[PDB]
Amino acid sequence: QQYECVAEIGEGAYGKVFKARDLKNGGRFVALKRVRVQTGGMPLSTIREVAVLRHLETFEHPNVVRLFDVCTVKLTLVFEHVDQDLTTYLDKVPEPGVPTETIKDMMFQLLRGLDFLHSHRVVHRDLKPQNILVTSSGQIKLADFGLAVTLWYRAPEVLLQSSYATPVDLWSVGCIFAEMFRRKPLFRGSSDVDQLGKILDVIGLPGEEDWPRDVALPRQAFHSKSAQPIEKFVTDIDELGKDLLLKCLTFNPAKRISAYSALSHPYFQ
Ligand SMILES: CCN1CC2(C1)CN(c1ccc(Nc3ncc(F)c(-c4cnn5c4[C@H](C)CCCC5)n3)nc1)C2
Repeated sequence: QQYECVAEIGEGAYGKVFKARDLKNGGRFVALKRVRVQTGGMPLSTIREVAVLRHLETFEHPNVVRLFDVCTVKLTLVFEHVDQDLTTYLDKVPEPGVPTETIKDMMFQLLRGLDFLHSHRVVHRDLKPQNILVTSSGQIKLADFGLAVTLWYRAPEVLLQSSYATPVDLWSVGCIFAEMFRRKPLFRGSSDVDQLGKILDVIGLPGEEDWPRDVALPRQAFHSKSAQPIEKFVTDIDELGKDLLLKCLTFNPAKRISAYSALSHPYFQ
């Protein structure tokens, strides 16, 4: 065999990720993701999703994890190995937290890799610090995308089950943006209705025209009254970071800022 697994990195709905030894490339560390596929025979939606992943590899974007090899048997993906994710970085950073300019750089690399995905019509749909990898040199690399439970980073339209477009990932970016300063999740709910309730306690109840129609939860189901200043939960944030954070934490996904427009925000000057 060409690879040799040495440890398990994690398992879940994505599959099972292993830390492996690239026996034919000098023994470098790699990440093997095995995923079973119900053959009949392989589903066309899975074959098409792999072609998009190899096409996205041709660009070799620095803010997405590298795809080295693809093997078949039921489906093994060989990615470059990153030593830690975002949670491990936030847990190990000394006091009083992440440097202010380090947050700006990591948020910029996050938006670059996300804009690269949205430019090719790819929605991450599950952006969270657990799948945001931090290179030993400090680079941000996105992982676990393109292949089809914490609700703390779900967009309001996902909790309401209405729309699932690219603004879904920008809401998660806002939740991660606040967690940069807080080093603890901003909206930490225990259910679908609980997560949406703690969201509306901060950003306030949106207008009746902003609430999606033909959803189970109506606007009257929540009495969250008014909004609160964001600097109460996210201390040490500046004016430019506050304006960018609020444009990501917009209820209406149509009024939410895009990853492309977020790259040109005055916060990155
Ligand atoms: C406290 C103990 N916990 C175990 C853990 C902290 C070690 N900490 C971690 C994460 C990623 C990697 N390294 C890596 N390198 C390349 C990759 F491509 C991937 C990858 C690809 N897909 N996914 C992953 C990860 C398992 C993240 C979850 C989404 C699924 N991971 N090492 C360590 C998770």
